[PDB]
Formats: sequence, structure tokens, C-alpha cells
Amino acid sequence: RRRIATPEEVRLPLQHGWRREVRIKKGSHRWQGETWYYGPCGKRMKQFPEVIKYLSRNVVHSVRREHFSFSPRMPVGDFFEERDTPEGLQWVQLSAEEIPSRIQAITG
Amino acid sequence: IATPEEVRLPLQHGWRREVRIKKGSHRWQGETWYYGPCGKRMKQFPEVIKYLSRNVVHSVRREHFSFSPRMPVGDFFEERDTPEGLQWVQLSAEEIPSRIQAITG
DNA sequence: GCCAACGTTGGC
DNA sequence: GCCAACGTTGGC
Repeated sequence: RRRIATPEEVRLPLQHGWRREVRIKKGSHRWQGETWYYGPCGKRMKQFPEVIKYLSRNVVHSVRREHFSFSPRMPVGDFFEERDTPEGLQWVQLSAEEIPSRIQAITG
Repeated sequence: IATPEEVRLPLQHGWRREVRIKKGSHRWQGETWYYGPCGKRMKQFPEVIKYLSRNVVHSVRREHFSFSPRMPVGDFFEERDTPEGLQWVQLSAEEIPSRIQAITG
């Protein structure tokens, strides 16, 4: 077990072909965020053990297990939220200005 | 044909575009992927048509999509074969024109 | 942690 | 229509 990851560490894989997304939607009871990673090959990964397996099956360069966080409250990568309207459910990408209020909204 | 400005329009409405370049049986070739705002990966134009028909009609139309890997919009990746194995790398803005030329042709 | 069985998807 | 590739579930 190690110290908490810094925002600069969580940004590191995004300089080596990875993408990080946070997706916010209304659950059974409340709003909640989930974090996805995309590997450089385009593989979608939704769970930390999946990232561990991927790193083990690929060449070890600068990206390691300590540069990954599945926290939707870490402001790294693209943020999206599922907005319901009479017209229907619509996913919308958040602006840099909007992200802080959403992170606060899903912090207990 | 679509203009770069047209192909950029969905990217202002939560879509993502990627071009992926790899060695085929005979030559280097490119393919285009889109991600919808909901995170759905779409590799074929007819899948985008189906997706648009199933969703609210606003600014984004079929004419805003290009599956041409020669269209310089979105992020570019390339599969390199090395002794350590196949490795995908994201291309820099500097590298992309040379790779588009290499798959034109 | 890994792997078999099985369900789903996408594209020919 | 099929079936390779991908995702899910449950076994030790």
C-alpha cells in the first residue's frame, strides 16, 4: 500500500496514448460517477484489476499501476453527464468550468 | 466529400473521432472509429445512421461523419511491431501528415 | 488469480 | 444466416 496519487500522476498515462473519462448518471437512489480508461489499443477498462492484467500483458514503459485512479472525484480526463428531458435521455460532455460543481455534487 | 469543419461539428457535441493505422496483409491502412456521447464505439457508417435514428435529432447529421482515415480530425494512433510485441502509439500533430501521405495512393 | 462456459455484438 | 471478437458469470 502506497500514498494517494497526485493529479500529475493520474495525468501521466494521457501523455502515453491512454484516455480517462468520468461519466455521471442518476442511480437507484442518487447521482454517481464511474471512471473508464481506454488503453492505447482502444480497449475499454472499467475496473482496476482489468488495468493490472493489461499492464502485465503489454510492454512495461513509463505507465505503471500507481498512475491509475478510478475516482470520479479526480478532475483528470473528459467528464460526461446523463441529462433527462421530456425529449429523452441525452449524454452531454461537461465544460472545464462545469466539472468542479459535478465533483462537489458526488462528494459526500 | 465532408470538409474538416463539418467533421469537427460532432466533436463539439460529445462525440470523439480516432484514426488507427496498422500493417495489413500487403500495405499500411487506416480505419476510423467514433465514440458517441454515451461512450458507444462505432466502426461503420451504417452503425452511426442507426445511432442517429435512435436519438434526439439536433445539430448532428449523417453528413457530419467521415470514416476516411485521410481526414485529419481527431486523435491518430499507429500499431508498431517490435521484438517486445505489437505496441499502439498515439501520433503527434507533427507525425500525422506523413502518416496520411503514407496511406494515400 | 486464472480459466471455462456462455451470452452478446458486429460485420461479412 | 454464421462466427470471431468481445463481455459476463461462476467454477476452484
